[PDB]
Amino acid sequence: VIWGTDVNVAACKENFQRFLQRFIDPLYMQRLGEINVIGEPFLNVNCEHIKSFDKNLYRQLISYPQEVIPTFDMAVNEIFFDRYPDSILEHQIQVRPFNALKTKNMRNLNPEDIDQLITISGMVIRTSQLIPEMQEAFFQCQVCAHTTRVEMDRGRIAEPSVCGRCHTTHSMALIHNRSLFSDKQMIKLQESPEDMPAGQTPHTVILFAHNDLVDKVQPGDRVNVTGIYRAVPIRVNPRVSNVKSVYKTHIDVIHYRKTKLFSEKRVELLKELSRKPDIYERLASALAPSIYEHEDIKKGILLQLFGGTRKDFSHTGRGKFRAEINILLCGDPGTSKSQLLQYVYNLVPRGQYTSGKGSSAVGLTAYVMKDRQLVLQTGALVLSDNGICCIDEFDKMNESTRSVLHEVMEQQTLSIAKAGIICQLNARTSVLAAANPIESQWNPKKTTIENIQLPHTLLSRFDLIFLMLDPQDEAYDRRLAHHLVALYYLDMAVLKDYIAYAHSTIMPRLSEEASQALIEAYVDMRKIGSSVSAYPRQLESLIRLAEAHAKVRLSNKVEAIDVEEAKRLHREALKQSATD
Amino acid sequence: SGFDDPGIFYARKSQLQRRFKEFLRQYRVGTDRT
Amino acid sequence: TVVLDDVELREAQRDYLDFLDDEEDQGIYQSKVRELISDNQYRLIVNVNDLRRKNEKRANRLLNNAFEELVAFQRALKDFVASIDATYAKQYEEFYVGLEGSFGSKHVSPRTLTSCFLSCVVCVEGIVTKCSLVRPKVVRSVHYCPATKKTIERRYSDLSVYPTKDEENNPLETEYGLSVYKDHQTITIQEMPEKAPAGQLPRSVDVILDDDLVDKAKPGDRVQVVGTYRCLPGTFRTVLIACNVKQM
Amino acid sequence: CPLDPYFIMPDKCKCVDFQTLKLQELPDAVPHGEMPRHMQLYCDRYLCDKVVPGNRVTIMGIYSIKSYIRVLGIQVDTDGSVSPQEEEEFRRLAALPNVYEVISKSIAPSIFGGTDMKKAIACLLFGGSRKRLPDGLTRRGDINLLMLGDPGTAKSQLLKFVEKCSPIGVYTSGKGSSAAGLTASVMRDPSSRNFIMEGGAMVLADGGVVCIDEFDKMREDDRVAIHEAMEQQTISIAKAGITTTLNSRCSVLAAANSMPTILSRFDMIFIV
Amino acid sequence: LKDYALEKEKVKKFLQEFYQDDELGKKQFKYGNQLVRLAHREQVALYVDLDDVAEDDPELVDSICENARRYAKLFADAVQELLPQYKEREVVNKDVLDVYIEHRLMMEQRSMVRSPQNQYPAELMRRFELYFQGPSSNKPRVIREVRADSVGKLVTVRGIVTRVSEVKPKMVVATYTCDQCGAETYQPIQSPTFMPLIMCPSQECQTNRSGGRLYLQTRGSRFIKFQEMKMQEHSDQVPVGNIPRSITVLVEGENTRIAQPGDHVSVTGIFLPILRVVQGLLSETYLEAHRIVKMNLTREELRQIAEEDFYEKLAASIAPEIYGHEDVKKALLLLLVGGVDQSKIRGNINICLMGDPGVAKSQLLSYIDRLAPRSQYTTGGLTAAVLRLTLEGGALVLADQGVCCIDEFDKMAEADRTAIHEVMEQQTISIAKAGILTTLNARCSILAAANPAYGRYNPRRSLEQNIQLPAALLSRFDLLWLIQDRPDRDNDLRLAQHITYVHQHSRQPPSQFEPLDMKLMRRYIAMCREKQPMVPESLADYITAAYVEMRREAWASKDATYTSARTLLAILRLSTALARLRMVDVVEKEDVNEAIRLMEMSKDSLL
Ligand SMILES: Nc1ncnc2c1ncn2[C@@H]1O[C@H](COP(=O)(O)OP(=O)(O)OP(=O)(O)O)[C@@H](O)[C@H]1O
Ligand SMILES: Nc1ncnc2c1ncn2[C@@H]1O[C@H](COP(=O)(O)OP(=O)(O)OP(=O)(O)O)[C@@H](O)[C@H]1O
Ligand SMILES: [Zn+2]
Ligand SMILES: [Zn+2]
Ligand SMILES: [Zn+2]
Repeated sequence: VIWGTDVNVAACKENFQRFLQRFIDPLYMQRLGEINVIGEPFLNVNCEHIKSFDKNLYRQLISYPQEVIPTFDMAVNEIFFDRYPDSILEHQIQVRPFNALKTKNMRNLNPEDIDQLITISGMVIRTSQLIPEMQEAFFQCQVCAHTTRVEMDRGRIAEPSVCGRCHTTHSMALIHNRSLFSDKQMIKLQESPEDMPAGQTPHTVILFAHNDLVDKVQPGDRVNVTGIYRAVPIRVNPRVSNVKSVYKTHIDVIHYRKTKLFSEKRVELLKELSRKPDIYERLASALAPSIYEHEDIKKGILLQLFGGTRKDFSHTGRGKFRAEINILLCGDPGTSKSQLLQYVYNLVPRGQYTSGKGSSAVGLTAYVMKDRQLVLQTGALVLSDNGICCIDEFDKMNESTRSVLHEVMEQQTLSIAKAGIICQLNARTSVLAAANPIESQWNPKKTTIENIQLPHTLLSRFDLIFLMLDPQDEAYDRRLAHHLVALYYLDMAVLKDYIAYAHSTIMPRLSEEASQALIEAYVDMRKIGSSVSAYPRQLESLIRLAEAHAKVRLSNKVEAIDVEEAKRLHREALKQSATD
Repeated sequence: SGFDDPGIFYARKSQLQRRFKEFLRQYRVGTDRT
Repeated sequence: TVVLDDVELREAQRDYLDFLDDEEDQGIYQSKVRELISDNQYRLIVNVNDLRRKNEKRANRLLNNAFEELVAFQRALKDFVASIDATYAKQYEEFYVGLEGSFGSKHVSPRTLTSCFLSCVVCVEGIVTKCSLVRPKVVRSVHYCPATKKTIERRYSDLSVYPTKDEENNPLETEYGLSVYKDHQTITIQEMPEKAPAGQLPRSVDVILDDDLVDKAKPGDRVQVVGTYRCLPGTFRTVLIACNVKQM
Repeated sequence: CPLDPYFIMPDKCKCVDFQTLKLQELPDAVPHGEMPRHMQLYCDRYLCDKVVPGNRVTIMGIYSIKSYIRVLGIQVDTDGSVSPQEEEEFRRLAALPNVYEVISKSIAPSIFGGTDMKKAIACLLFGGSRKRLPDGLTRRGDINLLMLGDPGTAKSQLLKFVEKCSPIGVYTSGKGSSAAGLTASVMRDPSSRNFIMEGGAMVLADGGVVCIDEFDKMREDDRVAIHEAMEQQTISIAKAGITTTLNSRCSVLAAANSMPTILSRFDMIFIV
Repeated sequence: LKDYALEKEKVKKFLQEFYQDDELGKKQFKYGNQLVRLAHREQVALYVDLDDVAEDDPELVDSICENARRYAKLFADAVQELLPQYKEREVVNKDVLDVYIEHRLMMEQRSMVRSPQNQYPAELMRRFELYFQGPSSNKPRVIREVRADSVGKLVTVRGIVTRVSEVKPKMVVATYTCDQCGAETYQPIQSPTFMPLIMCPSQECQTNRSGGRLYLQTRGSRFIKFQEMKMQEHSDQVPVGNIPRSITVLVEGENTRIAQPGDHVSVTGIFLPILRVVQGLLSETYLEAHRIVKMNLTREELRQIAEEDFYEKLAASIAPEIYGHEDVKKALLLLLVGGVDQSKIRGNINICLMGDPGVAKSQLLSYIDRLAPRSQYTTGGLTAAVLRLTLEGGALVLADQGVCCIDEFDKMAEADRTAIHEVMEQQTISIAKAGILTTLNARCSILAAANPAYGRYNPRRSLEQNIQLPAALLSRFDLLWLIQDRPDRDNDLRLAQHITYVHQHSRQPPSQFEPLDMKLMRRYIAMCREKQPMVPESLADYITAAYVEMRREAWASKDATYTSARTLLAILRLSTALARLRMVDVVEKEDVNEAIRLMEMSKDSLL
């Protein structure tokens, strides 16, 4: 065996080659045919299959990944020289294993795991251009043009310092383009923040795609990266050979996995309680228990959590539909709006919290910045591409920001003309905006536009405008206080799993009952407004709400009850916003 | 803290030394009878 | 660059004192030093084989390593004499160790005394041919500086050279009484003429004697000497420092 | 690290035995009328001291230059050292009844004025027998002749002839001026300031013949040594008590004109 | 002066033969069992109590303390020697390092005398970490007391973590392979930097002279967890005339990740020099970490507590030289004791002060900071930062349930205004220098102080008309007190009389109750923190009755008086805070009423 290891080249190759041919879910030889037909010589492998097939080889694999992988390549190439012995390929088959060790708490990583293959889930934050890394430097004498090359002198390139033909002093200068190069794109990735237990100090690591798997993942992608953990010294000065006793560590990526749920008991349990007739009311009341005397608002945000079913309108040429729900909660200061956003943001997965001010630390926009790599820093909206962005003080925002919010609400994407090029960053978020009335309190008889002073277009894009006020009712003050002092002296986990499963599995589809009910609702609203009348945007909101309400019941189809309650809440939002 | 130096620890001439070593110890003289 | 403690020498010095501490045992060496105190000499004689019996390792160390081991032993001897009698110890600046008994391979002859025994104890046997006059050799010269009112020393030991002026160039007048001198004589041994092949050349070995060992030899004496064979400063002349001489 | 000066510490400076020797080309191997060359021999470990000058030996070593040899192995001619045709001629020669007369006549025809001295020289060249007595002592097999009289007579040519004729023929003079001279000599080489023993002509010609011009003019120490040398074929050099003995079993042809006790020990003598 | 081999046997005896009666009086070789765990790879960090050595050899303990580094190596090698004895199982080859160690041992066994170089470093025969724990006798030492005299010794200290670097791998033994002879070369490392080896000193390449060029191998080499931190003197340690002093501390191995900035920790370890030449060499010092622990009267005193005017007397003792403002002085006292945080509740009592310059405001904060057991003073750094690569906590973090007095509050940067908003909201500080929202537990009470712009306050101009702060942020404060420079010739004359006495006496005029020593005050506070009074539900009825009454007054008021559930919760904090002052574990109606009185006065201050 190679020194300091338990690794036999032939036996490991034979065992791996045996695993390729002999497997129980044989799929490896089938995708070998796909690679032979397609010609893409990279054969990615789930390492857990090797664990199931042979844990010792899997253990042996992880211990010495750099050494075992060439054996794996030799196994597959000879298999390709066995299966499809004749073919044409620009390079022979490679392998990109993945999904081996879910020690994904990058905050919990140790020097014990140096040069051991690992996979971790995280969100790529910053990227770069593929670094042209020199690997063989052609050289030419200034005196006699002596042609020579130096090949892979251990990262650095050894200067000749003396010619070979005329043998003069140092005259052989490198020729850049004649030199050989490879691609090494550097990538900076943040540890998956939801996965972290505390999150008090989110972790970031550098990654490198060397000559392969380059540029395939753009910033903001929450993916599982699999590669070899690696550490290197750093010279105290470039000129001197002294180095620090501490090594900065990075990853040489091998595979990117773009990214069942729970066990049978949870799906059984959530399906059991879904059958409760008042699950919609219980879940609404159960949502945010610290709140008191708010049910319409709780139901609306609850429908926003479930959201409408994803709809692919590519065939229609109509563009992407805003399947997500955006609700603006407008109410007096001290009315629990901030607590509602914090509770939802804390509860919700892959969500974000920001404030309308530009002083918000996260920032609701993405823009370039130089280290001096002019690299793009993302935004909370782009970060919450599928999550929920809880925006506080939405009334106090800049017009440039308001234009951005109109765009993403109109498109669920953000267009940024970085440098000169333009990029459309998808943001399919659910926007939980919170605004407060201008002046000390909300002046009655003044419209939301008057008392918040925002464009009619942008506020109209919000499917729901929930108006809440603190009434001047001492009984309400008395009951609220008793509720608080009662609190002075269902768990969120089950509700979170319910919503996640409903997102994952249940995708409500329309019923003609829902179709006719919605059409009846809109024309009734049109007739009421015939004498701020009805608009087809209101129909779209009613469409989305019924999808969410159907998703709440896990019916997997939109029913008339979804339409009826959606119209009820839509009228409640109208009643809350009614002014005439 | 730099105040002490740890000691570094750890045609072919050693091959030739082995050749002499096997020669001296393993060289056989005489015959099966003797 | 000033030594503080030597654990090995500490143990070796201790072990010798333990060996010389012959009270619970048969009392032979305690009686010897008591006789040495009464007889006023300052050179104990020791059978090496008894040292092997009490400590084979130390005896091996003594034979293989001479100069260091004896110095520890002399230290143990001087303390041991000081234990039995402080004032008698204080009479003499130092004390000496005499080896005896069987020396397995170190018992050689001037023909067979090769350079391999350098810095090893050797028990040579032969005949004394050349003898030099007794001479007193300075070892520790003591000087006084009336300008500075200061007294200094300078050992020589194994080591223009004589200091006569202060570093300030003040005169230094020596202190003869304070200084230390010791009689010193050189002789030469050869193989016994009867057992000496004519083909081989003569192999004559020098010997250095000091203190009471000076006059305990004459030419034409069949003598066994035990000592430490050492080189000299410079192809280097080599001489044997006698630790004890006996006339067989 | 004081600069170039450094202090050697003899306590740890391990050493080994050391010895230098001088080796000369054999009298057989030297070309006719040419001086044998000399080579320094360096023997340090147990190989050193195994030999004394006057031993016929063969060495194996390393040719080296500072010009000398580093010795690695020694073989000493403890005893002994020829085409059949040469033997048959020699057998034929002995078969001749007048081989005595042929040998006597054929030796020195160039010189004139020889009568039965040729015969004596012949018998000297053959020599007697180095007998071993039953007691174990040995008697000198050599035979030594002395020529006294006219230096005008060309006996020097006869000495030059016979030494060339002898298998081991060394021709020197009693005033030969060699530092060793005829016999051994111990002298402190001032270059190294150490005693270097050197063999003289007699020991060099061991088993051979020695031609000595001006034998009357032997050196005083040479005069002392020649007594035992003729009487015992052995030069004894004394170093206080131990005295090395060098073997010189060489016949002696002496030339002179006019110490007298040595003349009693000569086997034979003739006047010019 | 002492043979380490002899000391090596004593510790080996002590390790193999020390035991203590564990739970249920189980006679157990505590270290021996850990040795069994260590041989099984079940333990890595082996913390050693020195008091166990003190149990049978206090002389050895002092010798250990006199040179801690030496005895640490002795203890480590003793464990290295005794590991095969306690080995009973051959556990699985945990990580490459064990199997690489085993392969190294096999080749060594495949080799008879051997040169010292051709043998593995003892520090490569490792994966057991060894540390000590300071004796109870050696009291914790103030940082300022630790000087060059105590270098080369083990000591215990206490302080506050100002900053910690991220965990990084520090090399222990560089490993290389010869280019030609293929022999392994080792290089233990001591200094924070070093030069990599080039030519292999192995015997074969040494003899062959084949130009064997060493090339490092990370797999061969051995690393260790390693982070850097700078503890700071505790507030009590520093005299009033002095300032805190930092001590770099190097945490390594298992000890890492055990602390955060602002943690009031206690560290035991060796104080040693690091050389990152007049009459000797000058070299920076540090404290090599071994153990880290994150820490938390007479009868007449009780009679004084029983006095009904006790808290009133204590209130008078808060800046007695500051004539008047006694109701405010009471409010400051409530802040110092804080709330209860029953379950949770935000027991912090953030108080904001506004008023014209020259009203003892600045002086009041200074007295509070002096009186406060743990406190920070700032003007407006305040928040954390990522220095360039270390988390450096701001004064808000360094409060850590103390109090962050903030003068010049109105002139704070608006970014900091947002930051303190989070602090009062969640008691946490989120900071993102590199877009990384690192969150720090900044639990503390905030005592703010500001003045109206454009000179003195104008009652004709509304609140926030004279001050440039978000009105919402003002509502977040538990109390907000206004001070106005009303020229009141008599009261102003009374203050002038007070000042002249102080000039003529360097003391305030003799009050009804003399002020008490600040230590006595802090002792009472510490006793008050012991209590966590509860709220009986009967009190809730009256509490709610009072709340709706004042809320009605707010509706009656033309200007909204910020009454909300926030106001109710603050009243709950004050009442239970008063209950702590009473040393009574039940909030009284009296406590509720007084809190409402202060609330009303704070509202009345808005007049
Ligand atoms: N209807 C209600 N039910 C329960 N709690 C309430 C209600 N109204 C107010 N509260 C309480 O009042 C306090 C309001 O705090 P919070 O900061 O969330 O208010 P907000 O209205 O979002 O404020 P702002 O608009 O000024 O940011 C919280 O304690 C909240 O629990
Ligand atoms: N009510 C008071 N009682 C006693 N001394 C007072 C009072 N008000 C002000 N002083 C004295 O005023 C002097 C100077 O003003 P002071 O330091 O109190 O200003 P300040 O209120 O902190 O002002 P600012 O916040 O504008 O800097 C202080 O020495 C303090 O003793
Ligand atoms: Zn050229
Ligand atoms: Zn020097
Ligand atoms: Zn080598």
